[PDB]
Amino acid sequence: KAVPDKFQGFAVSDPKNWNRPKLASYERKQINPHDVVLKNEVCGLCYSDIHTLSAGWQPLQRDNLVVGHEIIGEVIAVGDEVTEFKVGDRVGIGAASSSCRSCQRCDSDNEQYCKQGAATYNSKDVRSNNYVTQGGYSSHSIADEKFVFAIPEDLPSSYGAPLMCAGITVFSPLIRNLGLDARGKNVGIIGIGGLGHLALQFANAMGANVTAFSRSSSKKEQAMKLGAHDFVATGEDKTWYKNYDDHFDFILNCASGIDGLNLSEYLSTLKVDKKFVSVGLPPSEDKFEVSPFTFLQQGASFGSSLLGSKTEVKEMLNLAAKHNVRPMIEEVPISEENCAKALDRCHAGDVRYRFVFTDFDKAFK
Amino acid sequence: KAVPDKFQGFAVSDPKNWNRPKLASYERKQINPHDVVLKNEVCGLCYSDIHTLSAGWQPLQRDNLVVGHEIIGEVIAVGDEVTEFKVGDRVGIGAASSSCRSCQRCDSDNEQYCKQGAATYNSKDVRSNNYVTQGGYSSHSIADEKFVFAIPEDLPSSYGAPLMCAGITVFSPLIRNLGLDARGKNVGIIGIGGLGHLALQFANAMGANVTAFSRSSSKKEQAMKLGAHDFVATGEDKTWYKNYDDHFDFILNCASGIDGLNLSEYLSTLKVDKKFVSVGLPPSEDKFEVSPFTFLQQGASFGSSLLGSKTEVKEMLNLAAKHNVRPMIEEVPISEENCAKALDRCHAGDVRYRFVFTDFDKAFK
Ligand SMILES: NC(=O)C1=CN([C@@H]2O[C@H](COP(=O)(O)OP(=O)(O)OC[C@H]3O[C@@H](n4cnc5c(N)ncnc54)[C@H](OP(=O)(O)O)[C@@H]3O)[C@@H](O)[C@H]2O)C=CC1
Ligand SMILES: [Zn+2]
Ligand SMILES: [Zn+2]
Ligand SMILES: [Zn+2]
Repeated sequence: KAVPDKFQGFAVSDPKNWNRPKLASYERKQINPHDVVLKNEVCGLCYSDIHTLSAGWQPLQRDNLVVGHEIIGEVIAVGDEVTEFKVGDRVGIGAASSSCRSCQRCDSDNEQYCKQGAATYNSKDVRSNNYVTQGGYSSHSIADEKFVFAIPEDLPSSYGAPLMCAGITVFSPLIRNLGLDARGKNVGIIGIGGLGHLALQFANAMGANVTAFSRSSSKKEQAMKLGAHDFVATGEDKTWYKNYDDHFDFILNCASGIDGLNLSEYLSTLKVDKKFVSVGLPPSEDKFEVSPFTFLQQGASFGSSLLGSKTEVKEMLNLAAKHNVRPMIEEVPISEENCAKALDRCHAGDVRYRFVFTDFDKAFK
Repeated sequence: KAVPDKFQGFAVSDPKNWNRPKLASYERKQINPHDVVLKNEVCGLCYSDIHTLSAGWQPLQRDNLVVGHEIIGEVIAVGDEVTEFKVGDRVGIGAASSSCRSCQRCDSDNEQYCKQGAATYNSKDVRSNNYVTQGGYSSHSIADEKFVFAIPEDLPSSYGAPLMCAGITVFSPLIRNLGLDARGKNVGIIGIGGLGHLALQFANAMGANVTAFSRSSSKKEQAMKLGAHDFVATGEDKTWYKNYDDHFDFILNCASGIDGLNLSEYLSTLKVDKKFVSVGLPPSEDKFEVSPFTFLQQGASFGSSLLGSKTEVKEMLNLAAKHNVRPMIEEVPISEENCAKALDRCHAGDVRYRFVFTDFDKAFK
C-alpha cells in the first residue's frame, strides 16, 4: 500500500497538558470506498482545538489525540468509489469528515448537520470501526469524499487552510441569511478574531454594509482595512444602539463572549423578522433561560450555525478567489516547541489573525 | 353631544383584584385627526387580558384599567384626516391602536412593530400626551385609522371579534414563514386555545400538514375537525420527539405559559435553519430553558411575532371567507359578574375556545 499503517502527529492525552502536545505515532483509520487519504502540508490553528484539548465542553475520547481541522494536503490514495479526486490532487479537509450518506441532510446539502456524522478529531465514526478521528496536526489525514474540498491552484495552501473551517463557519450563515448578493443589506459582525476578521471580508465582498463590533476600539483601524464600513465600541459607546434603530438585516456573532453579552442591545437594532446567529461558541450543555419578550418588539430570532455545506465551500472559494478574500495569517513551522508557542498565544487572542502550521515535510518521517 | 367626555368600562385598579373588574367611568382619550371613535358592540376575551390584569408581565400602568382588544364596533366619529371609514361603518380594532406614522415600518406593512407604537390597553400613547390606553371592555374605543379594520357585511360581529387579535396573531407568522402556498410544509401548533384553535384552521387553509400539540388528550378530535392532520399529547407521549426527527418546517407556539413546554424537544423536530416562533407570552418571570447543544445540532431559531399588519388583516379576512375560517366562541352578556365568571373559567382552561362579550347596551346605555 502507498499509505503507511501508522500516522505521525502532535497529540496529547491529559487535558492538563492541553498546551504542550508531544509527537506520537498512531495506527491509521480504515479506508472505505468513499474515503480520501491526504499527505498534510498545512493546518490552521482553530480555536475549537483549544476547546477540545482542554476538555472544557467534552472529555477526550481517546489517548494520543491529534486536533486541528483546517487541513490542506495532497491526495495519495482514494477509495474504490471516489470519483471527485485522484492521486496528486491538492485538496482540503474541514472540521467534519464522515456522514450518513443515506439520511435526508446528506441529500439536501446539509451533511454537516447529520446526526450520525463524525468530526475531524475526537469523534467516533461508527462507519470506520468506531475509530476516534485524528485531526490535522498530523502527517496524513483521512476523510469522506463529501468533506474533502478541491483547492483551486490560484489559492495558496497556507492561506486557504483557515478557510476550511473559520471561513466556511462565517460564510455559511451569511449566504443563508443574506443571500450571495447582499448589496443593500446591512450586516453586523461581533468580535474581530480569527472568525470575525474573515467575516468582515466575506460580507464586504458580498456587497453588504458591514459594521464591526467590539468592546474597545483597539481593532477599529484593522477592521476598516478588513472590509468594515463603520465601527462600534460597545464598551466605549454604551448607548450605541440609539443610532442604529431599524438597521441590520442580519447580525453574526463570531464566537464573542456569551457571558458579558447584551442581546437586548443588539436585537434593538435589527429589522423586522431578522435573526441573530452565533458561531464558534463552545458546545456546552448547561441550559440557559429564554424569554419570548426579548424578541417581541422586533420579531427577531436567536440561533446557532455549524460549519457549512460542500456547495457553500465551493462558492466560498469561488468568491474568495474572485474578490481576493484571504485571511491574515502567522506562519509557524510545526514542531513541539512551535505548537506550544501558538497554542499559548491563540488561547489569549494574541494573533493577527490565524496561526497556520507549515513545513510538515520537516517534522514527520 | 356626539362623543361623551367620559367612557364606561369594566376596569381593574389593583392587581390582586385581577378577576373582579368594576364598572367605572373614565375620561376618554383625545380624538386626533386620524383617530376613529367606535360604539363597541362585541369584544373577545384574550389571555393577554388576564396577564395584563394579573400584572404577570408588568404592573398596571394606570388606575381603572379597561382591557380587551378584540373590538367590533360602529363608527360614531372620526378625525379630519381619516379617509378609510365613515360614520356608521362596522369595523374592528385589534391589540394595537396607534403608531408613529413616520417610520419605515409604518410604510412597509409593519406598523405593529413601530418603536413608538401604543397597545390597545395598558400602554402610554406618546401622541396623546402619554394617555395610558384603555381596552375594549368598554362603551367606546378610540384608535388610529391604520389600526381600525373594516368588517365584511357577511361576517357576524361576535364571530369576527377573535380575528382582530387571535386570528391575525397566528396568520401573520404563518403567511410570513410559509406563504399562502404552503403545499407540503409541515406546521406545528402548541397550545390549542384561542390562538391555537384558529392557527389549526389557518394552517390547514395554507395547504400544509398541521400537527396539533396539547398537554393532554383532551381537545383531540376537536382539533381534528378544525384542520389538524396530526395530534400529540405532551403529558402522555413523553418520547414523541423521537418520531419527528427532521420533520417540521415551522413551529408556532400559542401557549399561555411554560408548564409542560420543553423547548429543547420541540427544536429537536425542526429541519435545519427552521424557525421556532412563539406568539404565546408567558409571565415575564417564566422562561423556557434550552442548552446551546440543541441550537447547534439543528441550526434552528427561536423568536417571537407581535400581532400582524393591516394588509395582512385584509388578506386574513379574505382567506377566511374562502375556507370558512371561523372561531368557536361562547357569547357572554357583559357584566360585573359574567366577566368575573369568564375570567375564572378561561384561566382554568374552561373554554373551547374563546369567550366573546356581547350585549353592551344593557350594560352601558
Ligand atoms: N404575541 C402577540 O401579539 C399576542 C400574544 N398573545 C399571547 O398568546 C397566548 C395565548 O393567548 P390565548 O390563546 O388567549 O390563551 P388560551 O388560554 O386561549 O390558550 C391557551 C392554551 O395554552 C395552553 N396552556 C394553558 N396553560 C398553560 C401553561 N400553564 N403552560 C403551558 N401551556 C399552557 C393550553 O393548551 P393545551 O391545554 O392544549 O396545552 C391552552 O388552551 C397568551 O400568552 C397571550 O399573552 C395574545 C395575543 C396576541
Ligand atoms: Zn473549527
Ligand atoms: Zn446523514
Ligand atoms: Zn412608526
